[PDB]
Order: sequence, then structure tokens, then C-alpha cells
Amino acid sequence: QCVKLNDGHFMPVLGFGTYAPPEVPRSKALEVTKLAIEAGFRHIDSAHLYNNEEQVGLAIRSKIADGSVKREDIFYTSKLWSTFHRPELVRPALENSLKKAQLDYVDLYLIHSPMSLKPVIFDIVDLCTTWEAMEKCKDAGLAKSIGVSNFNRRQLEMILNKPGLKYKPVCNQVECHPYFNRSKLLDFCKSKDIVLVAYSALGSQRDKRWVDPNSPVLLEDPVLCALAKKHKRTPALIALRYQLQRGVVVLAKSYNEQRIRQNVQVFEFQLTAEDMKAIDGLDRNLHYFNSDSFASHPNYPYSDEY
Ligand SMILES: NC(=O)c1ccc[n+]([C@@H]2O[C@H](COP(=O)([O-])OP(=O)(O)OC[C@H]3O[C@@H](n4cnc5c(N)ncnc54)[C@H](OP(=O)(O)O)[C@@H]3O)[C@@H](O)[C@H]2O)c1
Ligand SMILES: O=C(N1CCOCC1)N1CCN(c2ccc(Cl)cc2)CC1
Repeated sequence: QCVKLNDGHFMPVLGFGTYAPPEVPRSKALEVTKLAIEAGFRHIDSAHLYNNEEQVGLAIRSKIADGSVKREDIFYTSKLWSTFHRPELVRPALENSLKKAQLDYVDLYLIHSPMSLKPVIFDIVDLCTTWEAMEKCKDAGLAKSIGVSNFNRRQLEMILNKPGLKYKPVCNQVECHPYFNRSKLLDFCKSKDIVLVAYSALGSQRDKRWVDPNSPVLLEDPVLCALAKKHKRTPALIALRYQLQRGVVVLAKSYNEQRIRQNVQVFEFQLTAEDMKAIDGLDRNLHYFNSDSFASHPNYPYSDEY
């Protein structure tokens, strides 16, 4: 299934998460993205930060080349890293990601984060100027659609109320799972025809660089475990399926062949209303990404949200 974005284009509601840390070789990003497409994933999420666009773009091109999919059947996202918020740096950053991926266009380009950094050392940029330059990339045909990531409600409103806005963001990609379900923001987005896309929807990869290993492991949650057994699925599948029934597009990273195939099972069953309330009962404001390196930053998004 696919959801119609607010600029007319379509986005598959299940997305492949492509991040893997440095300890993993760049060549597994190629292998696993091919397997993902083979299992039925049509939405692939990447970014400049992830240092894998060559591999991921080659995986897409390899599956166009063997006739398994057509380019228009694939929805590929890249993101504008935070060192490149100044407007004159926006289009070059995008032309860069395209050259790396060896594609003619991304389906989606995002501002990766509102926390601007110098081209831990901070920058001040007017994000409306960055956005105008995002609009120009849509007009040029470089990005079929454009959107934001890690924006809170006030930071989104700044764009939507901009004088002479040409394009609403089509989406906001934010951390979103049963421990941090972003309900209030979700309602805001729905009221504006903006799609919430969930990352770390399986509880994040627990990278010691950003995540407190003392954090509860979402996929070992007792209520999700009980629901997995009721339905004879896995706690991963309950957490993904939770997101689809709330109108959220969900990403899922996995570099394991069995779990990549398992995750597409999310289309094969449904949770009931009481199942959904039980999962709603788990919200506890736990953002796994919780670092000094973001938290003292003038435009920290989790600064609002009280
Ligand atoms: N915009 C941003 O700021 C931002 C931030 C975070 C993530 N993202 C994007 O969203 C994507 C996904 O988020 P994430 O990387 O934090 O990981 P995630 O989807 O939350 O996955 C976390 C771990 O779950 C595992 N997993 C996958 N399927 C499973 C299953 N069926 N059963 C048990 N575990 C399973 C994976 O381990 P294995 O690989 O061993 O299977 C993965 O490392 C990222 O890859 C990236 O594309 C964006
Ligand atoms: O996409 C990112 N990945 C990919 C998922 O695994 C590691 C880091 N990052 C690092 C964490 N990032 C972040 C930025 C703002 C907030 Cl509020 C939370 C996390 C920026 C993007």
C-alpha cells in the first residue's frame, strides 16, 4: 500500500531503513538493500550522513537492470545534512547525493534536522531560507517531493506560515515508537495533510554514541511480547503494524536476511482496537537519541513538547 502525499505523489507506507554503523562494511548496504527490494520493500531511506548512497543507489540500479523493478516503482529518500543549511549550499548537497547514488532524481529530500551546524560547533541559519532553496530543488526536478525531519510543531509552523510559501513539507520524519508515540504532533501533521514517518520504530539500534544502554529495550517489552503471542507474530511486527493503523509511515532497518523478509509480514495481519489501546498505554517520553551533542543546541526539537 501507498499514501498520497500533499503534492500529488505517492509514498510506500513501509520503508527500508539503510543506516549501519562504521564497524559494518559499506558492501553490506548493497547486499541488504537488494534483499529488501527482493522481499517487497519499495521505499528506501538514506542520507548524506549515512555514507552509503553509492551502495544503496547501486542496489536500486542493480534491480532496475535485472528487470525486477522499474525506477518509478521505487521511492528513494535522501536528506540534507545540517552543515549545509545555508541556502546556497542546498542544491549542491542534493546534486552531490544524486551523483553518489547515480540517479537522475530523489523521490524525497529532507532537511535532516533543524539543529544547524558550521559548514560541538553550532550555526544560526533562518530555516525558511533553507526551505526556499528546497522549493527550488522541487521546481528543478531534482526531488519529486520535499519535507523535513526532526522538526517539532513550532518549527514546522514556521515554514507553513512563511510569506510566499510555494510547497508545504510533505512529511516530518521523527523518532516514533510505543515508548515515544508522538501523538500530539501526529494530530497536528494530520490536520495539515503532512505525513509522520517513524524512525527507530523498532527501538533504534542502541548506538552507544547517542543511546543510553540502560534504556529499556522496546522489543523486549512485556505488553508487545504478549501481543506477539496472541497474534503469533513477533514484537517487531506488532510495533510496525501499530504505526500503520495510526496513519504513520514506518521505516524498518535490518541487515539480517530472515528479519528483512519477516518485516514485510506487517501487511498480513491486523491489531484490534483494544490491542491499539494497550500499545498506546506504553508511552513514556523515551527518545532513545539523548545526547549532549544535540540537547544544548538552540533549536533542539525536544525543547518544546511539554
Ligand atoms: N531522520 C533521522 O534523524 C533518523 C534517525 C534514525 C533512523 N533513521 C532512519 O530510519 C531507519 C530505521 O531506524 P533505526 O536504524 O534506528 O532502526 P530500527 O528500525 O529502529 O531497528 C532497530 C534494530 O531492530 C532490528 N530489527 C529489524 N527487524 C527486526 C525484527 N523483525 N525482529 C527483531 N529486531 C529487528 C535491527 O537489527 P538487525 O539489523 O540485526 O536485524 C535494527 O538494528 C534508519 O535505518 C534510518 O534509515 C533516521
Ligand atoms: O540519521 C541518523 N542516524 C541514522 C540512524 O542510526 C544512527 C544515526 N542521525 C544521527 C542522529 N540524528 C538526530 C538529529 C536530531 C535529533 Cl532530535 C535526533 C537525532 C541525526 C541523524
